[PDB]
Amino acid sequence: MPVFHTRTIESILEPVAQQISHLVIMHEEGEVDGKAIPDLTAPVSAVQAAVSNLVRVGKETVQTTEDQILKRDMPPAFIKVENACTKLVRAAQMLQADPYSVPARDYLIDGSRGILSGTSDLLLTFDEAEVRKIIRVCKGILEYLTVAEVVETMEDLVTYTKNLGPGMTKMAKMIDERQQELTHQEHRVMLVNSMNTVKELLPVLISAMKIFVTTKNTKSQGIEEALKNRNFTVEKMSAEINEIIRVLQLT
Amino acid sequence: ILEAAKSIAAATSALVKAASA
Repeated sequence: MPVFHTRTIESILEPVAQQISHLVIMHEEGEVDGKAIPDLTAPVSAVQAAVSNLVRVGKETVQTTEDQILKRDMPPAFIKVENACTKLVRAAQMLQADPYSVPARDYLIDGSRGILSGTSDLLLTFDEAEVRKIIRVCKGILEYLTVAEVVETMEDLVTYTKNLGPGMTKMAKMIDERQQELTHQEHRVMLVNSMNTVKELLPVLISAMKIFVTTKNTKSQGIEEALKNRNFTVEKMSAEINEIIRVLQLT
Repeated sequence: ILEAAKSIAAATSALVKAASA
């Protein structure tokens, strides 16, 4: 009912959601009563085999992930899909005995929706875990910006810069590809804008830090001024990174 | 789960195609 929130999810489930709607258009909403559905044992046994596989691949993920939220949230989706499968199977049987069975049609619709819905939940949960990984990179840059305060040597500054360079570059790549995958254009705009702002402030931060280190070890002058520009750049960067974290979590 | 989910989608769409054949 909502737009699938990534392009991958949309290309997987969008075909299925449409087919389900076409099935409903007939049969249910009071319309094509008394039609006659053929034997569905074949196509249901194939869904059943795909359900098995999905649950296989999923239970390997669960016992293998570090993500504790993932570990908890996947199992319910497995239940929803197996339970929806169980109706599809009862529908195959019911239609074998009566091609005109109306409970068989209701089960078939409910079942199909349950497969869609449970597979949607399984993919969302998985996606959420991928997003938390990007948020891990973001919070580590945030933590590290907190430590710009304690840099006072040129040697400190160059270590700070060596360790910050990879973090920023990994983040930039992650947000770039994430943004591409999104299906809400306004969410891409925010991530690109916030990111572009962080990127452009990075060299300003380093220049601000050079300035503060240099004014400090020339042993006096406008140190209070150099201090509040470095601080502003860190508050402004941390603000954007936080905005990035918030917007990544939208769906 | 991407290949697992593609396969369940392909299987379900095909089921749902055979229920209007």
